[PDB]
Amino acid sequence: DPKYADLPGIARNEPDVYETSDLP
Amino acid sequence: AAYDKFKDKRVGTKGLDFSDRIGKTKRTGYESGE
Amino acid sequence: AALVVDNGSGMCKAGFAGDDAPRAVFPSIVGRPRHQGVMVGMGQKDSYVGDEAQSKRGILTLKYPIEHGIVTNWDDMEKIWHHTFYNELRVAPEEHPVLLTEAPLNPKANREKMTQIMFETFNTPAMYVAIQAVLSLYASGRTTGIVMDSGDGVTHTVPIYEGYALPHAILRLDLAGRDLTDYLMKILTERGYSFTTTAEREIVRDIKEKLCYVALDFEQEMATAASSSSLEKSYELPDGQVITIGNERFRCPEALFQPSFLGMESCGIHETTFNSIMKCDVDIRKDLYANTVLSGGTTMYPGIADRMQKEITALAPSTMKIKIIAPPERKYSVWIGGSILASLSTFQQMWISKQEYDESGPSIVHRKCF
Amino acid sequence: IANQPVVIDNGSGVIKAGFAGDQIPKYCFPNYVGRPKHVRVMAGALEGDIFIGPKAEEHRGLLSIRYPMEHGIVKDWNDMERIWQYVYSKDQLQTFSEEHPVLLTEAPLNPRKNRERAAEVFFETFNVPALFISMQAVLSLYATGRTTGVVLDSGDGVTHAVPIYEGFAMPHSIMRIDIAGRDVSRFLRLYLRKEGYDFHSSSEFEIVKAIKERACYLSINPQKDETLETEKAQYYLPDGSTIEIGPSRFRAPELLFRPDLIGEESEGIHEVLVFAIQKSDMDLRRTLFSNIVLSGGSTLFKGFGDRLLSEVKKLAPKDVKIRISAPQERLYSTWIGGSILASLDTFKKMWVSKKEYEEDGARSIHRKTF
Amino acid sequence: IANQPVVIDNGSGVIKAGFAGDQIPKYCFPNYVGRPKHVRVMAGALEGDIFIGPKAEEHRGLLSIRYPMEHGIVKDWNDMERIWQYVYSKDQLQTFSEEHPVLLTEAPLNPRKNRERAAEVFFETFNVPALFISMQAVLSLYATGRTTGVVLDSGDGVTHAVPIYEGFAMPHSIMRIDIAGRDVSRFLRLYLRKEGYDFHSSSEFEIVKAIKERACYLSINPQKDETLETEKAQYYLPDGSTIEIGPSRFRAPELLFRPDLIGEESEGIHEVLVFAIQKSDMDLRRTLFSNIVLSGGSTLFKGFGDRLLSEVKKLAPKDVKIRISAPQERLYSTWIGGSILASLDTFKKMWVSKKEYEEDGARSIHRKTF
Ligand SMILES: Nc1ncnc2c1ncn2[C@@H]1O[C@H](COP(=O)(O)OP(=O)(O)NP(=O)(O)O)[C@@H](O)[C@H]1O
Ligand SMILES: Nc1ncnc2c1ncn2[C@@H]1O[C@H](COP(=O)(O)OP(=O)(O)O)[C@@H](O)[C@H]1O
Ligand SMILES: Nc1ncnc2c1ncn2[C@@H]1O[C@H](COP(=O)(O)OP(=O)(O)O)[C@@H](O)[C@H]1O
Repeated sequence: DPKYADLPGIARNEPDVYETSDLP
Repeated sequence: AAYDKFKDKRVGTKGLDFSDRIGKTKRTGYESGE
Repeated sequence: AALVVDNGSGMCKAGFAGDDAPRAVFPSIVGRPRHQGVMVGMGQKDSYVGDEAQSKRGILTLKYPIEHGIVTNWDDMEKIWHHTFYNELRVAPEEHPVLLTEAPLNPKANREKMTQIMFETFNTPAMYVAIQAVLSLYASGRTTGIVMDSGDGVTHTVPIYEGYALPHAILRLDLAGRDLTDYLMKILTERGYSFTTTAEREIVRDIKEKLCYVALDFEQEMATAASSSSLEKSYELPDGQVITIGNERFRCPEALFQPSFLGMESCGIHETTFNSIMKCDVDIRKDLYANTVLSGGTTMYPGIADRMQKEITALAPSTMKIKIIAPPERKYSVWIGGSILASLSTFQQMWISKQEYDESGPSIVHRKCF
Repeated sequence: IANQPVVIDNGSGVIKAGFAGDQIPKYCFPNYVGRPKHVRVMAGALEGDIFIGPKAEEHRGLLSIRYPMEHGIVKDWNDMERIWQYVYSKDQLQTFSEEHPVLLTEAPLNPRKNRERAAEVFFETFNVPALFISMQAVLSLYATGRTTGVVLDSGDGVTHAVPIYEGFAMPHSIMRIDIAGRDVSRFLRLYLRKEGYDFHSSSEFEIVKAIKERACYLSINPQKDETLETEKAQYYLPDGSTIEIGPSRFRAPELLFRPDLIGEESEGIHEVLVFAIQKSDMDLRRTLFSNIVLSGGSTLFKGFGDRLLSEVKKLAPKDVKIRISAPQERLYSTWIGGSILASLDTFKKMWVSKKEYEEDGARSIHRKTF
Repeated sequence: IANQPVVIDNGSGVIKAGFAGDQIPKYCFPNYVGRPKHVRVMAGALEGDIFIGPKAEEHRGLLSIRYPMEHGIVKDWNDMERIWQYVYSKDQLQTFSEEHPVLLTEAPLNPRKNRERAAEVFFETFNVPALFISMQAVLSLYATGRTTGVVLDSGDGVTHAVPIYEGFAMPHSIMRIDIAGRDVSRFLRLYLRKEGYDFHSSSEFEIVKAIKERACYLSINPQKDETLETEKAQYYLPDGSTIEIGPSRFRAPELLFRPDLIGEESEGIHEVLVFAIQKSDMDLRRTLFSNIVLSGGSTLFKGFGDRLLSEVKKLAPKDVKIRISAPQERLYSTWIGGSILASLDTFKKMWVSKKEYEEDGARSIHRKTF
C-alpha cells in the first residue's frame, strides 16, 4: 500500500501467506 | 601425587566433535572412561 | 580586561584578550655574556632577554629555559615574564588576569610551580591554564576535529569530538622544530659549511625558515636533486660570506615524516594522527578524517599539507574522504583561541582567584584542569 | 474532556507513538537512554547529559547506551519515566499529558507489581485523564480485521503466542518465552569474536544489530548449509572497514528454533506455536491451524515462513490445512490495532479514569488487565 | 609413543618449555625477538641479527624488542615460527621436532584463524607425529589436583575465568577480557611521564615492567590512599640513577579492578569471577564460591587476596563461605598441569595424528580441540 510505504520497516517482494499443499 | 590420582582415569573419544556443527542435536565430548 | 600569554619554548606571544594578533612577540631566550676577568666597557647588562640577546649573539651564551615544553630554569622563566609584563606589554600583573597555555601530558610539577609564581611572585588577581590544542579549535570555530599543534619543544595530537576530548587518544612525540635545527647543522657540516656555536645555531635556524620545504616524493625529489642543480639556492650570511645549501634544503623536514633519520625510534607525525584516530571511537573517525587541523609554526614548511594528504590517505580507508584544514594563520592560531576564549563571557567563571589559591593551595590547579 | 487518546506501543527495541485515528505511527525511536562517557572541555559543546531518539543516533559514539526495559520488564523506572516525558516533549508528540487519555500495550504474563508501578506514573507523576492497558495479541486482530486466529508475536524482548477464537481468548493456552531478537544479537556477537572482531562498547553492539538486520538468512535445512561452502558477504563499518560474516549468517538465527545452542532449557519457537494450539479443545484445533497470524520484528528473517511451516507441519497432526498469514506491516500491526481500538466509542467504558483510580486504586487495573 | 611429549606454554611474557614428567619447566625465556638497531663496524663483534632468550637479555641495550603475540593472538607469524624453532635449538631443548609429540596451551575464546594457522605450522613446517591443543584452566586443575573449582587465570596477555564442576565445563559461563599485565605496564608508564620520568625505548619499557614487579601495592580503599600524601619510594635503575615512584605504585595496578581508568567498557577482574559463577546453576553457585583457584602472574601484586576477597564478598550473596585458594607456584601451575596430563596414557587417544590432519585438514583441530 502507498500509505504504509512511507515507513522504513515495510516488507517488500515477499509472499503474504504461507500454506501447505492441498494434494497429498 | 597428582599423576597417581589421575593415573587410571580414561575418556571415551569415540564420536568426538567439539565444533560448531548444528546437525544432529547436542553433543558432549569424552563419553566415559570405560 | 585580561592578558593572554603563550609560554612557547621558541617564541613568547603576549597580548590583551579581544585583540586579533599578539601585541608583544619575542624569542623566549636569556643571553649571559662570556665575560673574563679583563675590564668591560659601560652599559653592560648581566643578563639580556629577547631582541637584545638576538642583537648581541657574538658574546652572549643563549640558554632556552624551556626544554621539550618543560621549564628547566624557573629563575630565567620569571625574567621572561617580568620583561613580558613590565617592559613589552607595559602593564602591571596586579591589574589584569592572565590566561596561560600548557602542552598535553606535561609533568604535574609545571602546573604546581606555575600557579605558585603567578599568585605569589607577580600577585595576579586570577590565573587559568588552558590546553594549546583545545584553544586552536576556538580560532577555527570548530567543536569537532583533531589538531596537530607542532611546537619547538614537542608535537602532540589531541582529538576532540563536539567539544569532548578523548584522553586515551592523546599522543605526545618529543620530535619538534629545535631537533630539526640540530639535524640541519650536522648535514650542512658534512657538505662543508661548519656551524658549531650557539650564535651559529640561531643563524642556521634563520636559514632553515627561508629555504627548507617538504617534498611530496622523498626518493624522487632526492633523485632529481642529485641530477639537476635547479633546486640549489644561495643564502647571504650576516658576514659577506655566501653559502649554497644544495640537496640538504628539503632533507631536514623529512625527519618529521621519517624520524629514523634523527634516530627517535618512533612513528612519523602522519602515523601519530592515524594511530590517535584508531584509538578513538569508530563512529566519530569519519568526522576526524573530515576535520584534520594543522596548528603551530612547525607546520609552516611549504608543501607539508601535500605530503600529509598523500600519507594519511594511504593509511585511511579508500572509501573515506580525508580533508586537511590548514588556515594561512596557523602560527598565531593557539594565541587567537586564548583571546577568543578570554573574551567569552562564559570563561569569566573559570578564573582561579588569589583568595581561592590561599584557601585551597597550589593543588587547586590539578582539580580545575578538566 | 474527550480529547483524542494517545497510543504508546512500549516495545523493547523501538517505541511507536501517535494519536488515535492516525494510519501509521508518526514518532518511532529506539528504547534506550544515551549519556556522554567522554569529558566536556569546550564552552560551545553539546548541552545535556540525556540524549533520546535521533539526537542519540546522530551522536552515538559520544554516548553510553543502557536499555531500561529487559524481556518487557522495566528494570530502571527513573529512565522509563524520562522516555514517556520525551513522548510528550516538543521533539515527539508535543501535547499535555493532562488533556489526552493513553492506551498502553504490555506483554502477557508480566508481574502484578510491574503494572501497579507503571500505572502509578500515569496517574500520580502524570495527571492523565484515563489509562487503558491492552494485550498485544488482541490489538493485532483489530489491525488484521479477524476475530479468529493465533497471534505469534516474536518481538526483540519477548516471544509469546495467544490463541483467540471468534473474540474469545483462552488464558491457559498462552505460552511466553524470554528468548527474543536481542538474544540472537548477543549470540551473533559470540561468532564475530570467534572470527576475531571485538565489539565491547554499547555503541558497537548497535552496529552488530544492524549487521544482523542487513545480512542474516534462516536456513531451510541446517545440515545442507553446514556442509555447503557459505558465501562471505562483506559489511562496511562507519569508518570504512569490511567484515566477512560467512557461516555465522545462518548459525545466529537458528537460536529461535533451538534454545539449547545458547544453553537455555526451554522449548523452540516452533514448539511454542503448535503446543499453544494442542492445549486448546479438539473442536478449535483444526481452525487455529487454518488461522495463524505472524507478528513481531523477529519474523523478518529471510525464509522465516518456509522454515516455520516445515517445523509446524512435522509437529501438527497429519492431513490438516496449515495457513500462516503474515501482514506486510508486521512491525506496525500492534500499534495500528491500538489506533483502531482507541477510535471506538466503546473505548470510553473500557479505560480507567483518574478519579476512578484514586478511589479504588491498582485493583481496577488488575480486574480489567485481561 | 616412546619419545616423551614436549609441553610448550605459549605465554605473552615468558614461554615455559620442557618434557612430560619433569617437576619444573627447565627452559623459561621471554617471548620476544630482539634485533640490533646500532650498526656493526668492528670484526669479531656479535654475530647474527636475531637474539632470543638469554642472549637478548645479556645485550638488551643493542637490540630493539618486538613482541610477536598480543592478547594471545600471533601478530607476526614469521617471528613466532622462529621462536618455536628456538625452543628445539641447541640453546633450549636440543631435540628433533618430528620425533616428539607436542602439547600447546592457548587462552580460551581466541580467534579460529589463529588456532588454524598455529596448527598448520606444526604439521607443515615441523613434521610432528601428533598435536593436541589444551585449555589453560583445565591444565591448572591437574596441577592443583581438583576436578571441581573456578580458575581465575590473570596472565600478562589475557585475563579469563572458567568455572569447571567435577570435570564438566560450562562453555557459556566463560568470561574473557583483553586487559592484562602488559596493559598495567603501559598504564604505569603514563604515570611515570606525569611524574617526569621518560622511558621511550623498547628496552626502557622492560625496565618499567621491572619497576612494576618491584614497587606496586594494591590499596584496600583506593580513594583514601589516592587523597593521602604517599611516601616517595626510591628505585635504583641499571645505570645507577635513582627514581622516586611515589603514588604511581598503587594508582597504576588499580586498572585490573577499574577498566574505566584507561577508558575500556569492560567488567573488573572481581566482577569477572563473581559473574562467571552467577551464570552457573543455582545448586552449584555455593560450591563454586567455596572452590576458587587463583592462577597467572598478575595475581602476585601485594594485597591482591585482601582486595579481591573484599570485592567478591560485596558482590557475592550473604551467608556464603568464600574460600580463595592460591598455589605457591602460581606462575608454573599451568605448565605442571600440562606435564601431568601429558604423562597420562589417556592423553594418547586425545592426540591428532599427522596423517589424520592431512586427510581432514583444519577440521580435525576444530573437531578434537575444546
Ligand atoms: N616558514 C618556515 N619554514 C621552515 N620552518 C619554519 C617556518 N616557520 C616556522 N618554522 C619552524 O617552526 C619552529 C616554531 O615555529 P614558531 O613560528 O616559533 O611558532 P611557535 O608557536 O612560536 N613555536 P612555540 O615556540 O612552541 O610556541 C621554528 O623554530 C622553525 O624551526
Ligand atoms: N529485517 C530484519 N530482519 C531480522 N530481524 C530484524 C529485522 N528488522 C528488525 N529485526 C529485529 O527485530 C527487532 C525489532 O523488534 P520490535 O518489533 O521492535 O519489538 P517490540 O514488539 O518489542 O516493539 C530488532 O531489534 C531486530 O533484532
Ligand atoms: N611479582 C610480580 N608482581 C606483579 N606482577 C608480576 C609479578 N611477576 C610477574 N608479574 C606480571 O605477570 C606477568 C607474567 O604473566 P604469566 O603468568 O607468565 O603469563 P601467561 O599466563 O600468559 O603465560 C609479567 O609479565 C608481569 O606483568
